[PDB]
Amino acid sequence: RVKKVREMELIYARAQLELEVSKAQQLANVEAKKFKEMTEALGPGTIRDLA
Amino acid sequence: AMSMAVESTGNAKAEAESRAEAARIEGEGSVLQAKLKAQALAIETEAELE
Repeated sequence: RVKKVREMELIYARAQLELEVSKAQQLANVEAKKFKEMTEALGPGTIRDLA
Repeated sequence: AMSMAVESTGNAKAEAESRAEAARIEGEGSVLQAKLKAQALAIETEAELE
């Protein structure tokens, strides 16, 4: 009884992990690409002077 | 003394063996209910698993 529940919750957790990592993945690619465009918009010396 | 010994041992063995027989019947009943409840749980949780 318990082993089937544990096994079923196990595969669900594995796929729920894929949900979590994909959420972290894509939300960071956009976070990094936006930072890519943000710092490219200003300029290498310009951002240094601003900071 | 012999009469008291046999009477007391009979009176004690009666109240002890009735308890033992009742406990044996309860043990057999309990293991059979354990099988039936095991089937019930193993099918309830299996369907609820789906």
